Amino acid sequence: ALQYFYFLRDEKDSQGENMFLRCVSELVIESREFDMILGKLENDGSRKPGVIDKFTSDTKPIINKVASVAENKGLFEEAAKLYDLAKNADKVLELMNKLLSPVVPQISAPQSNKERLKNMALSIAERYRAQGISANKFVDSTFYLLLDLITFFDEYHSGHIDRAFDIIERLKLVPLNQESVEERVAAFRNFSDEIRHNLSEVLLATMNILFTQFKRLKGIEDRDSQLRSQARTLITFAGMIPYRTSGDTNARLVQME
Amino acid sequence: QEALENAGRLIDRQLQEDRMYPDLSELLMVSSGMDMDYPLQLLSVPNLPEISSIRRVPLPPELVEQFGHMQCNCMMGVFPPISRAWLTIDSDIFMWNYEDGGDLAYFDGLSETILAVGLVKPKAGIFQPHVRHLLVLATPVDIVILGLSYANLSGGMQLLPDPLSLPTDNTYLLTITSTDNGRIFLAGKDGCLYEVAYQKINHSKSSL
Amino acid sequence: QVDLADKLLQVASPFLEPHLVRMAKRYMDLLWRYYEKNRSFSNAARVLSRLADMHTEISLQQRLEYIARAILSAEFLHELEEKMEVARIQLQIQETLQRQYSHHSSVQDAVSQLDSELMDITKLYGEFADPFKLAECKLAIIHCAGYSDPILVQTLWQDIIEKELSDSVTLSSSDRMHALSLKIVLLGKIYAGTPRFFPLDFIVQFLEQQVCTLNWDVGFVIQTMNEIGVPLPRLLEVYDQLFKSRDPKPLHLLDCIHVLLIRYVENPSQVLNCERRRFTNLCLDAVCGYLVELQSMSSSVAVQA
Amino acid sequence: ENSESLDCQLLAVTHAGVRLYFSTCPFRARPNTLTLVHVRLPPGFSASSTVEKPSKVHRALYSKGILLMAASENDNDILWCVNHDTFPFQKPMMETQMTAGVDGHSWALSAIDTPLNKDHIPITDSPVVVQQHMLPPKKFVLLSAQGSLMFHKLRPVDQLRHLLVEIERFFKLHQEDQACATCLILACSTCDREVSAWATRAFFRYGGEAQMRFTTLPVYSGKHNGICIYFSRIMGNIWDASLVVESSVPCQLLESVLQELKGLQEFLDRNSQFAGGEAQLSEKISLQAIQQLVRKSYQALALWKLLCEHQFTIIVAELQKELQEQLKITTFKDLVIRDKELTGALIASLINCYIRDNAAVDGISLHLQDIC
Repeated sequence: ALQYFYFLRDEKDSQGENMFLRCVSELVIESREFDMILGKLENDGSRKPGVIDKFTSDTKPIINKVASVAENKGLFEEAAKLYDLAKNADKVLELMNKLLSPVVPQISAPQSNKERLKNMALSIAERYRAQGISANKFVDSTFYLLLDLITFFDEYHSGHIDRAFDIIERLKLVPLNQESVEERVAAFRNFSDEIRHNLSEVLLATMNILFTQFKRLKGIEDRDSQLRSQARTLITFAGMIPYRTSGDTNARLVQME
Repeated sequence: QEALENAGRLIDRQLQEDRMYPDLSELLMVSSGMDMDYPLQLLSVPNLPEISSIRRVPLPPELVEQFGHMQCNCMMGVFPPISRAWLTIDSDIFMWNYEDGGDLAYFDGLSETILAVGLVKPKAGIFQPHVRHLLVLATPVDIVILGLSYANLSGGMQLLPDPLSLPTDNTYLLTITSTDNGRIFLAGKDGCLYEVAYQKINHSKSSL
Repeated sequence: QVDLADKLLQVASPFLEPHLVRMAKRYMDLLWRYYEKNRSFSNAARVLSRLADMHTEISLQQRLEYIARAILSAEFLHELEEKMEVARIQLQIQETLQRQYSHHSSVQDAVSQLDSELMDITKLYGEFADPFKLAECKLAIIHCAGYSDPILVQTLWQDIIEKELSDSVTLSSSDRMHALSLKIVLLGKIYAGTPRFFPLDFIVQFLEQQVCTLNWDVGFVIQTMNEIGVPLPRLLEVYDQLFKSRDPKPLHLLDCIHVLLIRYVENPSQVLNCERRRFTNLCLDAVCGYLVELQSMSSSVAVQA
Repeated sequence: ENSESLDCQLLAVTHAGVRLYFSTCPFRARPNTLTLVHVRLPPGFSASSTVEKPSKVHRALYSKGILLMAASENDNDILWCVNHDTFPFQKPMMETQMTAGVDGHSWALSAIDTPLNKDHIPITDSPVVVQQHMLPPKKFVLLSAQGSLMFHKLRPVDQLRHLLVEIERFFKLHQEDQACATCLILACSTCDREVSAWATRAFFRYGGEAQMRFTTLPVYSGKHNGICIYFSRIMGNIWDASLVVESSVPCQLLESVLQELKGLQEFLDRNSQFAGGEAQLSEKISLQAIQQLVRKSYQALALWKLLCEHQFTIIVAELQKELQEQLKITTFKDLVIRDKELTGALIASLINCYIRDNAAVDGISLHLQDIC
């Protein structure tokens, strides 16, 4: 189609030129063949040109137009794709954080190790962050947190109980130490919207590993006390913010036995 | 005039002042009598107290249990670099983690009573120069040298015999010390001095 | 005593309600308990209000959190909102005190006073604003008071402008340009809704006159008002009046209005296009011509996004 | 150690608890006979004291003259510790000696941690004040038959903390400047009670009301010196050292410094109004300069935080040309008080090449725009 539309220019003069442009614009829109038409993947190395780009020019404005439309429809992925071409790096990560952020909170049994929003998350970070990163520090920070939480997921289940605690603690979101659970309250409301949402699973992941790992052992140094205090601090934490949480303090079920 | 250069100059000057600070000991300082802020009472010096006791850790009973039977000889000490404590009862030796206490290591290698133990640095150039520290153990008959290290995976303690035995039957090695040359000097209950070289041989410094 | 208090919320007993009520004046826990206790919005709000107003030391942040909570539960409303407004002012004054270098840390007492309770407006004004020369705060305060007196209001404005001049050095014509716009816009947003503190008519020239002793780019003055929250339509009529009303040169006004019209047309799609480029501000009002033929009805107010 | 004192080779502790100091002089092959430089007596109170009697072998001296005395009375075992007050020691000598909790027999004493000594020369060897930040907290081991006891040295920050309600005592011994510096640290210090932070802030800002005043006199106020001292001490290790060799300092360290300076930067930024805005003006200028300096260090550290993320080494090797000699002998202070052009070129390469990832890259471009 592009090849044919291009002929329109053969009649040299304005009017026809715009007609050509409009036609291409119309083609991109509603065909939604963005990769083919517009371009694809940076790996640094800017865009890999789409068919139209080979022809060239007004391509940035079309992208914004398409991308905004994607936003109306809520066709996320397309928007992210479009913004990458737009080279609105900050925008990409932010949309991206949203996508990864939800789908994180939910119920478990997912996340194959090879393709989707998480995978998408990995692509962008590796990709942008090393290179002269134009994004806001804040934006990147939430991004990394979401990735850390995700790696925690990979290892949560598939065994590796011990590893999960270590990583969760690293997050520095949940009080492992003393009754500093409250400081975790003070720092909670402050939390960005994306994380504030995710905490529900962070808790209960902790009380799980904590439970399973601390399966009362058989028949020497066994410090059961820790990985016990952790549950306690966590529960005080959960106790303080249940209202600002979905409403599942069924941590209690896992908590006891 | 520029603030940046200005600030740098101020810090540098101050740094210089910090470095110049007076020498700690001078005879003139307490030639007449010493100024002392000395209370008999704990925490008597309220604001000033130099030291406080953060914690007390008892010897683990598990460790103590393997110290229960000791006819001949007891001794214990702390190894400064290791941050571990050692206990010697007769032939056996224990090393226990200061921080943990649950974690303890035991030497089964020694056949005989252990006269003395010591932590020493390795020589500049031997096969084990790499190891952080060496553990010298002297019994009536022999002196054994082992290597101490930390596993990077477990973070546990690794002890390996660096099969090096030195016959020192007559000596009754009372004391062991080392120069960080890696040279080890020890004394038996045989006068003042002797020195060991691993590269086994004993050579008396103070001439036989 | 047990700190079983949370359990207390659960207790259904008909005896409980009077218990809480009597005890209501570490009672704060009882009250945190009480507003929470009241499922009903009205009752809950009344308590938090009292909580905020209360004479035991509670931080303003909490005092406000109480109000934020109480407000959410929305004459009681009348008292609550006024409270929120006055409380906010103290927060602002408090914030400035930190930045101010005229202050001494030991005179912490002021902060304690600020966080400690709501204060009389006059007290806030006379004690704090004047002595610490917080002109902006003073202005905002008088907004809430709704003090109309133009001379006093204007006099206060003069001081703010004069103070601004002092700090400036010249290189930062642009820098000061921004800072000046920044300061004005912030205060402007708060007051702009009411005409008494923000006489748009009186203020615009005043600002231009002030800035005039500085490098200039057209639109610098008006842009701030637009950002302030003033509408394009409001700004236009007043400005036009300023234009025509003055017997004089006003080259500046012409330029700025020129910038304003250009700013406006691009912003809404409604106005957009060709009859415009020619326009280089005069009484060659593009809109004026438009009004004659079609009608005066511009449309709804257009505001900067 | 000769580092501690060139002259004094050995210290002997008697059963009485008397401390004898001997000087010596070595040569490449010959020792010199030791001479008795000085003697110290036990505080019964003073000299005739039998407080230390008897003193056991267990007793030992900790590098920088800290004395742990194990005394076995003929009624029971007592432990004492003497620490020189380094602070007043910035000329006169004084030792703070106090009784310790341990009551059991004391088998052996040891230092868990390196010694706090600041320099490897007799000059500034003892300044604890300078290396309070850097040096790891001193911890001491007391081994008894029954258990191990751990003692912790008290830093000047802690002393100030005790004094928070009266800080004249700190002021008297330590001096005003040092008090200000510690006061600043407490204010910034994290996990502290609001009361402590506020009080320290108050002292820093206003001093003691109608008592000690905080001020430039026709020199600079204690505040300036205190802040500067703080800044100098934190940076002291790194300041002279060469930045690049790979980076001289590890990532963890970079993050640590960046975080710390960040706290200071925010602190000063927040209370800048008080400090800035003729003795008074001179104070203003000096403080302005310091604050700019803190921010500048923040920026340099920030860039390094960036570089740590990845593929820095490869670019460095390829990039370095004739200018390279100058680059390699660049100290941290050189970055602190910047050498702008080289960094700009390097940063441009970081962005142009793939190395910077995502958000980082955006940040440099922002940086080049802002200060480049």
